Amino acid sequence: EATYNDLQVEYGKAQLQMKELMKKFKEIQAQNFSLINENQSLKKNISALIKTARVEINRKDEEISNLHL
Amino acid sequence: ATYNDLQVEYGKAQLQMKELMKKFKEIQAQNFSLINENQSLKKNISALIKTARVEINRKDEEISNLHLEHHHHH
Repeated sequence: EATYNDLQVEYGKAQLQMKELMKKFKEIQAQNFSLINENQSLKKNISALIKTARVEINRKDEEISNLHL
Repeated sequence: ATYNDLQVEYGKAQLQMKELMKKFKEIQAQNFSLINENQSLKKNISALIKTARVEINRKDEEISNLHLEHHHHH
């Protein structure tokens, strides 16, 4: 049978564990937020790069063909 | 606080910590997927920049050569 003081002791231990666990949760939530932002910007970066690259290669191929013609 | 009130608060703290641990593992799995996906996107971008540069540079030199060939014959 848990005593009144034992419940007070365990409650304090639980708050210390809870504070420690809440710190780790906010940390991994912070990491989640930056990882998602990095994910979305990398997709926007690789998309603009593909468009920039194909546009410039086409334009260069048009010069080469006209010069040959 | 009464003895039963203490049992309740203690039990409630335990249950909040279990709920918190569950959400932690959920988010951790998300971050593992995002780290994996971001690393590959960064390798894609490096590969694509390299190959586009090779193409553009090669195109620039063919354009240069064709202009110099023309002038040399005019």
